[PDB]
Amino acid sequence: MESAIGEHLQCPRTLTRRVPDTYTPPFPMWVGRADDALQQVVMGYLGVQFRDEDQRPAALQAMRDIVAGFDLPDGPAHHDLTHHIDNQGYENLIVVGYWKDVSSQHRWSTSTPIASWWESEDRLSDGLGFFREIVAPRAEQFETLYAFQEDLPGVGAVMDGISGEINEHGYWGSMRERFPISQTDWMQASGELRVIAGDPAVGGRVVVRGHDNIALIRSGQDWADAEADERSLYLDEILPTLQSGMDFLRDNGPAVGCYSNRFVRNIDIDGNFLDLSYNIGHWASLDQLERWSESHPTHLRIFTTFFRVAAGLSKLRLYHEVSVFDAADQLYEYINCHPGTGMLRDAVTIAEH
Amino acid sequence: MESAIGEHLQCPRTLTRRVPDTYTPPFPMWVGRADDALQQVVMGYLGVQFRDEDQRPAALQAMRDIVAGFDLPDGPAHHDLTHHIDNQGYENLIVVGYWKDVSSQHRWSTSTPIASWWESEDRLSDGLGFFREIVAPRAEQFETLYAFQEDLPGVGAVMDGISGEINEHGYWGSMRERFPISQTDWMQASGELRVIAGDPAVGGRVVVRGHDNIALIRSGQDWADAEADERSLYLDEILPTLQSGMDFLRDNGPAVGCYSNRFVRNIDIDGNFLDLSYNIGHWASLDQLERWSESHPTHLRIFTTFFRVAAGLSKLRLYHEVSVFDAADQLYEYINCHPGTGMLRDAVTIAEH
Ligand code: HEM
Ligand code: HEM
Repeated sequence: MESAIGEHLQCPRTLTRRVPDTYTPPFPMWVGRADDALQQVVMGYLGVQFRDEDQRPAALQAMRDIVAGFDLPDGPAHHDLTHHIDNQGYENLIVVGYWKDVSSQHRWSTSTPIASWWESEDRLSDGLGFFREIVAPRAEQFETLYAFQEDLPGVGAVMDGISGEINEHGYWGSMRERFPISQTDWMQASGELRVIAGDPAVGGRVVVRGHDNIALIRSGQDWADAEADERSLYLDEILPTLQSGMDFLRDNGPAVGCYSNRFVRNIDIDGNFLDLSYNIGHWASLDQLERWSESHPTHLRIFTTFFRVAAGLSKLRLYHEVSVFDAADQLYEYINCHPGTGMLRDAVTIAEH
Repeated sequence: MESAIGEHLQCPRTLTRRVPDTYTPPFPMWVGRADDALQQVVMGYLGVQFRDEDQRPAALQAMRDIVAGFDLPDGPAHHDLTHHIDNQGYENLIVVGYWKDVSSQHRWSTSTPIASWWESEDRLSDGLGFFREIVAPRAEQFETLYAFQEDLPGVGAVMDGISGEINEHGYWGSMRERFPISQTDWMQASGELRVIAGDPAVGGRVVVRGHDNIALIRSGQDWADAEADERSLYLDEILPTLQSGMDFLRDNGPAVGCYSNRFVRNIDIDGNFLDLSYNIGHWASLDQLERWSESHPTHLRIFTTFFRVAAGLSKLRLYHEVSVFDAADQLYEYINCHPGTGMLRDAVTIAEH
């Protein structure tokens, strides 16, 4: 069978898999492929936060501004827009942009129209919350998994195409084995999530730096093309358990090592919901994410259902992308956001270490 | 922390674990310890099978006769007695013996009083079924896991003592990592379970050989010293889900790679039940056992509950031992057993290969 690891990224092993070579997965799954040209991607999550109804027009307008900024030279190759309400009652609009290289994202982010907007004093006077959570995993530092072959969402949309059926899935620990770097590296977490400028308690501008091997999961659900019966199976039998799991991580993050958990719903440019959703989960380690997925009743509750429906699962599209990053490849920046927003919640303030 | 792998069995690695070095288990577990004098053990499961109530006196006498032979020179260091009814409605008395070396067991089975009994014409005329399922894993080819420290049952009883709290548990794949041979060997199954003499369809004497890396699990439950409330917890909450899982493996073996599944209850020399039970499961590969344990609803259910009750578990005793064997280190013998008994069910017949 094909390997999840791109051919050019395969190397002599110092670390090995947990399954013998005779292993065959019990159902088909696929991964994103890209050739040697793709060395490091950028995933830029750009947010707008508000709580009061009277702020919605401005918030939607700001989102429209960000989206228009993407049509400028060196904008992302792909993007999508989502909405969610956090556990503080704040509505969050997030535009996720995907770039195929670090330098293009850097040229874009520092270009006059983009940088002037971000650095403007008007960002403080808007009354809105703004955030940029921008992370840049190397090709060896992310994995993808799709229960379908076409029209790849997220980072798969900027990769070169789709694989054949892959070997490394269907067992706990398979995710890790899909990271090309797992051939040689433990992806061990070290360091702390640190505030390097500002104070979450004061609001205004706050800058948080990530630590080595924070993991980010985007795990998605797409029921936009499902027929009535499959819609009901997802909405009545799968979603409740997924929602329970997302609520848990959202409200018990520090206990399990989840710095931030968002369960978001895709929207159009005007804020109308689309029938796609995903988790955006930032984790203190890859192994903590492994521990939760393989042992918590919620994900286990969630998980067997897929194994049952996989055979006939007909139009529901499920997938995830998981990434790890060097400390230097993560930037989490906040303007006038509540102190529980994203990486503000668990970050250690200038005195807390 | 202490390793599950005995000091003398630790070697330069070629295969690695699936957790980073910083891993710490969420609750304490312990393992059997033995020094380099324990190179290879023999596990001998000796059975008497019957269905008609009128056969019970003769069956119990047979079991007593077998146990008496255990008291002879080179008899096993430890033994215990169990009863179960199989899915064909036959009652099975099984005495399991553990020897600390291969040569003692061979000397025992070739000794006249033992050899003349097994080769006797009385075995065919008795009307009872008899079996011998004898396997001999090296110290590197079995692992133990105990949720307690005192009074080890099964193979732990022939080992030297108990370890401290061990690192290698609390995650899927931890069983594999407790096998000392996992430092170097995949324990990949090859070959087939095969009849080398006789025919299961006709009864009489049938002899079956195993293949490379057949796995044997003994997973046990001991509630003898639990007080009323904790007894209720096991009998009302844990046991029904355990029973469900055992029924599944008993009746759906071929589909999951389980050659034989028995859920047995300990008995005294007279046939009276004791408050201890275990699974005896023979599997086509260690990895098939891994897959079932980490994915099947029933095991995932009881897994759930142990993690929640582990902090307050006081008298309930849960453990397992799992072994893998070289092809040559197994022998499965049957006299007048029904054709679904143990290895008889899935063995390739002489007319088939
Ligand atoms: C209701 C939607 C979901 C379903 C049906 C589901 C089901 C599954 C299935 C079947 C697998 C095994 C994939 C394979 O290798 O074949 C898996 C793996 C995984 N899931 Fe989910 N999942 C869902 C949502 C999520 C979410 C929101 C998270 C966020 C924490 C998550 C985290 C994980 C992780 C980290 C793995 C990797 C397990 C490993 O290989 O070690 N899942 N999920
Ligand atoms: C009262 C009954 C049982 C309970 C409460 C239970 C619970 C658990 C728990 C909590 C673990 C993880 C242990 C650790 O590493 O800390 C485990 C592992 C395991 N159990 Fe059970 N179990 C039971 C019976 C059984 C039976 C009858 C089987 C036979 C198929 C079985 C097969 C396994 C296997 C193969 C593992 C190793 C998983 C791995 O490390 O890859 N269990 N069980």
